[PDB]
Amino acid sequence: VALEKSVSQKVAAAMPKLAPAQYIRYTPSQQGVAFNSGAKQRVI
Amino acid sequence: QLSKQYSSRDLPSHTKIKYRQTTQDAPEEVRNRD
Amino acid sequence: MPKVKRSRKAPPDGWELIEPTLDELDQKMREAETEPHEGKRKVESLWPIFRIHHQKTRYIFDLFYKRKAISRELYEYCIKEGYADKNLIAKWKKQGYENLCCLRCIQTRDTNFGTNCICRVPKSKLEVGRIIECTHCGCRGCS
Amino acid sequence: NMLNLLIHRKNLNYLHLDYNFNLKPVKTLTTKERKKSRFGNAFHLCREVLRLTKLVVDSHVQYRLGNVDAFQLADGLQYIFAHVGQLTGMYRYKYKLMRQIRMCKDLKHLIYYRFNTGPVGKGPGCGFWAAGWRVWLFFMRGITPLLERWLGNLLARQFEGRHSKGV
Amino acid sequence: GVDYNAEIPFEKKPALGFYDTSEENYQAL
Amino acid sequence: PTYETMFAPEFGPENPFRTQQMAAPRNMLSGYAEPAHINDFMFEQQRRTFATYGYALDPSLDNHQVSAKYIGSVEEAEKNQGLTVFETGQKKTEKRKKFKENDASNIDGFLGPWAKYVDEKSEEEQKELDEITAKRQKKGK
Amino acid sequence: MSEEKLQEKARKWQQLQAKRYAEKRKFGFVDAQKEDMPPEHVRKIIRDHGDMTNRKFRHDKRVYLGALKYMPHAVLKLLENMPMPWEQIRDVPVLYHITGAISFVNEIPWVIEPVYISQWGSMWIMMRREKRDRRHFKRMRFPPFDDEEPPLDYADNILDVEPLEAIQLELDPEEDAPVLDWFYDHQPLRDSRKYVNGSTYQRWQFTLPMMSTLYRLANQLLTDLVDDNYFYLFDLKAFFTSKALNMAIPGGPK
Amino acid sequence: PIMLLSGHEGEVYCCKFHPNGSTLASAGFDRLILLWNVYGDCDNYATLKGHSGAVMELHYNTDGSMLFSASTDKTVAVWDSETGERVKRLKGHTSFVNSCYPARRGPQLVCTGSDDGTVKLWDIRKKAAIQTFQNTYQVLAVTFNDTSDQIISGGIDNDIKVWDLRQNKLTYTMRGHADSVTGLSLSSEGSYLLSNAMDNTVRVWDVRPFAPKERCVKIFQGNVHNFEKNLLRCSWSPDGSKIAAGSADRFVYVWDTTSRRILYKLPGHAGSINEVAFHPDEPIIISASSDKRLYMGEI
Amino acid sequence: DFPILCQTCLGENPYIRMTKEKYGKECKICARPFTVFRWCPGVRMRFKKTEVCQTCSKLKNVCQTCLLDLEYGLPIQVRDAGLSFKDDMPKSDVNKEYYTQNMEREISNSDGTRPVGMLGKATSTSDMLLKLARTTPYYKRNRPHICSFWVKGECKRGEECPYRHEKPTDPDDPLADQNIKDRYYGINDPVADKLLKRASTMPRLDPPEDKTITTLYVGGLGDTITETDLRNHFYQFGEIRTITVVQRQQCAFIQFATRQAAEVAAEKSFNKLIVNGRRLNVKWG
Ligand SMILES: O=P(O)(O)O[C@H]1[C@H](OP(=O)(O)O)[C@@H](OP(=O)(O)O)[C@H](OP(=O)(O)O)[C@@H](OP(=O)(O)O)[C@H]1OP(=O)(O)O
Ligand SMILES: [Zn+2]
Ligand SMILES: [Zn+2]
Ligand SMILES: [Zn+2]
Ligand SMILES: [Zn+2]
Ligand SMILES: [Zn+2]
Ligand SMILES: [Zn+2]
Repeated sequence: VALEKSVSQKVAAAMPKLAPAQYIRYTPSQQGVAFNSGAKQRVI
Repeated sequence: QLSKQYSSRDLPSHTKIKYRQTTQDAPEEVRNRD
Repeated sequence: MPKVKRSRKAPPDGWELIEPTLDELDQKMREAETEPHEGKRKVESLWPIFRIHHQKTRYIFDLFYKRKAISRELYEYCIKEGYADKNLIAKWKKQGYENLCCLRCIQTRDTNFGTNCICRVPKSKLEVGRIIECTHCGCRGCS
Repeated sequence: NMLNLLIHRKNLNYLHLDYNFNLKPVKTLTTKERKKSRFGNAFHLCREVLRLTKLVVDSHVQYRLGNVDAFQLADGLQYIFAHVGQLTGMYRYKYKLMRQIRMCKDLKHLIYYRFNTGPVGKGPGCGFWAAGWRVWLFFMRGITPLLERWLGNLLARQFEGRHSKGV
Repeated sequence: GVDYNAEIPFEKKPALGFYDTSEENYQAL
Repeated sequence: PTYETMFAPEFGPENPFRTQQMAAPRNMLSGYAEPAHINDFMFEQQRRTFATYGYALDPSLDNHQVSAKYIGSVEEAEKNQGLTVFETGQKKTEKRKKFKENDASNIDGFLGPWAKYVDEKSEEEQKELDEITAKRQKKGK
Repeated sequence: MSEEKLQEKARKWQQLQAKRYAEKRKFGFVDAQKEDMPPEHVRKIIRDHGDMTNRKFRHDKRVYLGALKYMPHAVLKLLENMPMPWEQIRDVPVLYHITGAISFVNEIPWVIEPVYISQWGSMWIMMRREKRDRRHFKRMRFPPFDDEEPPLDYADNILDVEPLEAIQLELDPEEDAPVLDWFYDHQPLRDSRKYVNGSTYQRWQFTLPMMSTLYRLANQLLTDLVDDNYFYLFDLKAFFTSKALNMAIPGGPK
Repeated sequence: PIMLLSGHEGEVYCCKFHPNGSTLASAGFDRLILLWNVYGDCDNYATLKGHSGAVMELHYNTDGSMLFSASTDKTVAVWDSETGERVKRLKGHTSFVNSCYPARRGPQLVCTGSDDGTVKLWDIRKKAAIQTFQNTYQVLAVTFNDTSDQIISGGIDNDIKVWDLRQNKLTYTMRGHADSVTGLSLSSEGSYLLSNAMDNTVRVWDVRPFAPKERCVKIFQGNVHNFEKNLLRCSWSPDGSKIAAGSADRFVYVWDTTSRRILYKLPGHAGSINEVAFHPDEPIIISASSDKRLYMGEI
Repeated sequence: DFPILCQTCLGENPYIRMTKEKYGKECKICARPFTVFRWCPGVRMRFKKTEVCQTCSKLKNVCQTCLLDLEYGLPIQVRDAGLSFKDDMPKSDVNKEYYTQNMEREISNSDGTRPVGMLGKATSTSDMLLKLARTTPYYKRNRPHICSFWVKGECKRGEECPYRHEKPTDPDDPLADQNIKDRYYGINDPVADKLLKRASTMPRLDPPEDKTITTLYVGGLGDTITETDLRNHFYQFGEIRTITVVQRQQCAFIQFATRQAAEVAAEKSFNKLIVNGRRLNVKWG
């Protein structure tokens, strides 16, 4: 299975469409309560 | 960093794999044979 | 001289009275194609076209649907001769869309994120009075 | 525009492409210039296919301008497709094309014979292209993928670089 | 051109092993 | 895997060894990041709400391990009661007019949604900038 | 909690639910179609960029160049949609990159077989008559324009001007009436739920009168052999045999 | 093992376990109802098709032959669990049906609530509403007592209401939520009713002929609601010893019905959790969330 | 996937829409193509986009767009003046290419979250830079560029103009020139030098008015505090000699075995120490 995935990427060249909207939740490392509006996280 | 260059040779050919058949001499026969 | 009408039939009975304004709008369109591209930026180079097109189609749309001064014969003649726009008029019959600019502004795909351009968004929501010009169209607040 | 951009992209300022797609040189070339300026078959094939279409389209354009006539235009179109080998030069770069050329010559014999049967003489005016037109389309159906692959590589070398390795 | 006389072409700082190389520096010519 | 086992606090001393930043859980240097599957529509509601008025309910998971709190400037939030952009505002104010002719019968005349806000058609500054420009020019010399 | 606050809460909830579960946002929504644009848009883009030598344009120069790869594709679609000699003006659908780099003709020339044949049979007749009758049939000169002559803006010359009569033919009002009203239109019976499938323009179905009229129109291009006996050893089977045995049948292929 | 299920293209809002513990039912925003094998390889068989709105709530009847489905298209469907054929459409409410319950034991009954502010009693054999209780605020969650005499409704008024089928009066009001109630559920004994609410409070209320008169029997904590404003549902364990309620913080919370200690806080979900269900025989939890995946936790 | 960012770039909104291109741009340092991220930071903001590839950030530990350290928000020249210059990295051409390659494998083999060798060093800090580190987000940095039609007096977009209408910066100021490569390597960085000049004036470490004096003249005591606060703060240092206390002017004198310890207590203390939630200020004599 792993090899096949790899092969398909290589083969992408020979055969010249992506539609995902994907959300992520982020914790910063700066924090401090004045860095964001005041959220331990953000969403992107 | 994979180039968009191509070549004639590279293109698909013989995408199917000819498996041996039973009368051609499949491994099944071989294992059993003396 | 004219659009060099395709149909070769004679236009319908109602033509003579809507002739002039179509003549003048199309003259305006030709002027708009000609005028050139100095400090005009670029995305602003296409605007007058969309605007005039909206004008023409709004005209025939008004005459047929509102004032009722045209027979379907003449209406569809002005559609199939390409004076007016089919799709756009098909929007303006909808509930919400009645002032629409373009069929670009409501195409979802054409944005980065698949959303209709701020072109659409009602003024009440922006709530700043901030000033807006649709980079496609040249709208400011369709709705 | 494409072909001029290619030419400029490589700084070949001593070449000149005219509007019927004849690539000429401005001046007598220096040895070094001659090396650098050669185009391969990909570019020339493209150029000649474009030339063919320019012949066609121009013919229609003169009809629309009222310089020609319907019947004359039809005859011109038949001429064009039957005479590609002597108007273009496509073959130079691909010799296989001769296969289409021969077809067109034969069909012109065939049709011209039947057409000019009675009172009608050996004169110039026979329109009846449909046949010749077919032939070039079949050609194009196949050659398209070839040119996509070859021009693809040409562009890729131009932008990515000749992959320098002795590979 | 400056891959030589400006900036040490490619640098491998020696790996550091059980002893103190912090202090060491060397004299000019 | 029970609550007792999974969530038992890590034992005893904390080593100052790590910088405020070093002490934080991480996946990718700058912080910890992971998938989420939030209903797109709600995202739009929160994003516009914040963008327009400054107050949007915060997304967090472990802020207190339970959450009671808005995350906006909040002047609007108390006053506006979390008005959603999609939901109609309780009150309306301060419309600004743009001249329009919509018949299209007229030529040149016609403005559609192309209507140029009637209202909107420093000298003091007009000088500082100029000076700066001059200086820049001189520097090019 | 107060009545006022409850009412308020309810209101907001209503609007939230209405939007979150709105039909358009419905799971597998697929929204709209790429509605086509005013033709002047593409006209002006190319006219602006006519030589991408303008200092302003810059970035198109890279983009335009890139397209070259699909130019032959474009050519094939152009050529296969030529207008035929009985049409004055054929309009075609076009996809042009928003940049003006490339225009493709997005269309396949489908025709109703017996109609098509008939029409070129008509042209056979006409062309033959024209050649007979003109004293001197002057033929065009190739290239029709000079190299140093730049390509024409359609809009500046062509657009304004008349189309000048096509070849046509004088069909009898009486005998050829079935066929006669739509014979020389572009895609004859596209708008008719009686004769063709529809705007996909597949599957035609006519009456026998139509068929007989078309047949008669087509006669000059048509074989008069009703049996299969003519082609005895001139068929494909014979040719195959002939090939394999390295023989030729007197007037067949070697 | 844990077992991870996937297939729903959109958010999963509800999931249930068949009364006999042989299969699962799940549905959400996609509009498909999927059936799953609880054992074997956890295979998926029939897909129920026919809902045009999203599926807001599933239930099985006590026999496990009938599956009820409240949709946002204002229709409550009755499904045959065996074949997957649709039985009836309860067309009636003027707005979205937020939730539905089927009376156990007694002759077939169904209760619904919707955004029109009403609660309706349905006899599946009549194709018409039997009784209507106009509230005034949109209704989110509704359940019957074991005697099939009373209707328990949770809305956005922070007040759980109890309705008498014979008198047709507001019999009971429960105060103790500070915000909207999103999910209600009776104990298997009839003894206790479980509620979730925006205020992040899980509250158990006891309903009895003879009542203390301030039935805030117990309060639990941990469960967080947020800007998604998803409906949140809670469930009783088969024996009434454990309480599970989903949250928006990616954790499944399970509490001890007595001591109120958090037994489990479980991760694995990426987004908000919409419903948690207990297998009727064995300590197995099905957790459904907006991340479109289900887990089969075993305790 | 996902960039590495300052909290100051990313935005002051918690909700953010951020787009991604597979190989968008070359990085202006190691000069390779890399995934690029755009997003809008805020209402009047500029659409920032990552300027350098993720690797050479992990290498010098910095935001992708700003190139300011993650923890300190300081230009690299600064935090190197603050600890360790000897990190280095070849500037020169094909070396740069080579060293980047290898270090890219080394990073590939790390736990992933760690700026390579620097982090072994990066923990020990606070000398100065903490005190010169910036505290709050600085949004003036994302404002749109200065409209360059208007700065010639002409701009014909009127109020619509998204650019900014105001006086630019006089090209005289050495703080103008600011190359990117330059800011990255820590060469002659005007900003960094300015911050260095600011570092020096910090009244702090020279001390030593008199020999052997361990006397500490402590101002801003306050009458909430006890001595025991003092001792249980100061036993870390060593053997106290004694402590003199005055609560009438709220000044506390202190004395240690060695002057070294007194210098220390200054250092550790000065404009840093606070106990009893009240600032404890220190001076010599
Ligand atoms: O009679 P026309 O209408 O003028 O046709 C002529 C002619 O045909 P015939 O001589 O058979 O009447 C040529 O025949 P040859 O002079 O070569 O015997 C033929 O030449 P090909 O045999 O090569 O077809 C020539 O074409 P071309 O002038 O290119 O040779 C073609 O007229 P077109 O040039 O009008 O085809
Ligand atoms: Zn518009
Ligand atoms: Zn718009
Ligand atoms: Zn608009
Ligand atoms: Zn780099
Ligand atoms: Zn940055
Ligand atoms: Zn400006």
